[PDB]
Amino acid sequence: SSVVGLHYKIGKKIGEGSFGVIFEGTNIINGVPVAIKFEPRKTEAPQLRDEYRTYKHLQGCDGIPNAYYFGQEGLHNILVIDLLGPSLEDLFDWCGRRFSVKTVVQVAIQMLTLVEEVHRHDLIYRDIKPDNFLIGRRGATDENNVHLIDFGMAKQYRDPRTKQHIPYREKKSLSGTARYMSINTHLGREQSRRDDLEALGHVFFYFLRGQLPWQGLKAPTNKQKYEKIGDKKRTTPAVTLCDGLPQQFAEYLDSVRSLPFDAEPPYEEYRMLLLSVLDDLGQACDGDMDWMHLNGGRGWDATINK
Ligand SMILES: [Cl-]
Repeated sequence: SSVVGLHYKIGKKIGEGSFGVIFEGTNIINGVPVAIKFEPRKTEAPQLRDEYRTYKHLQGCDGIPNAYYFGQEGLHNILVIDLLGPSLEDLFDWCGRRFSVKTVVQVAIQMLTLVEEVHRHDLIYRDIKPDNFLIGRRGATDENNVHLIDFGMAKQYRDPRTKQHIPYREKKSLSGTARYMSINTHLGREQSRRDDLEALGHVFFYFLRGQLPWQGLKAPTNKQKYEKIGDKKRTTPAVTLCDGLPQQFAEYLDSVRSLPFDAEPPYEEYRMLLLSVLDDLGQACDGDMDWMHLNGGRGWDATINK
């Protein structure tokens, strides 16, 4: 039968692999587009139901999609959420694998705002990467605004009522993708708010430079490869990353790398820091992004770009 969750008809597939399947969908009551996340029921990595709960806790926060339904159907588990646009990694590719300073600053402060609100709801993200930051859809009011999806690695870092930080521990298994993960994550340390921020600084340099100096490294195994990547992150000073770039980005990475384990980061201080880049270069934070000039001004095309 075409319809799951009583009201959500399944359309084209937009992703397959370990995430069971992800589909396009439409609400059969109002026609609004949704994304249908299927997950095999009896599997060794059950994660969807908690991702639905996380969306419900973060419900209403701007930039976080709504969760409309979760339940059992067949031998699959379904999460229906707002369908959104391409990831920042997609637009990165289409923009020639480089964002200009204006776009990076504007995108950064929205990522700082999203992650902040996540922290306000007592959770750390722990999977920061450009592939999990999506823009809206054509014609929508939030078309070129940054969103945050995929919360399967979100963990509670403080008690919601007492606001008391989790204990510091070590010797944990390496969590996330090695290109953006913080240095503390490489060393197997318990993550916190600071690590979500340090991973953003890595993403910011990845947008500005088009690559990171610890990409394309070789090693016999993945354990040794993750260590070589972690090794160059500590060998490479923030100023060398920021070569020919506004030093506020090096200043940002250094300041969040120095944050104590339980310290609350000065989010607005970081946003003002990156905003002062635009004042230094005589630019305005008006919302104009690089991808809004693709294809002659049209935007991004489904079969040329992707
Ligand atoms: Cl090994």
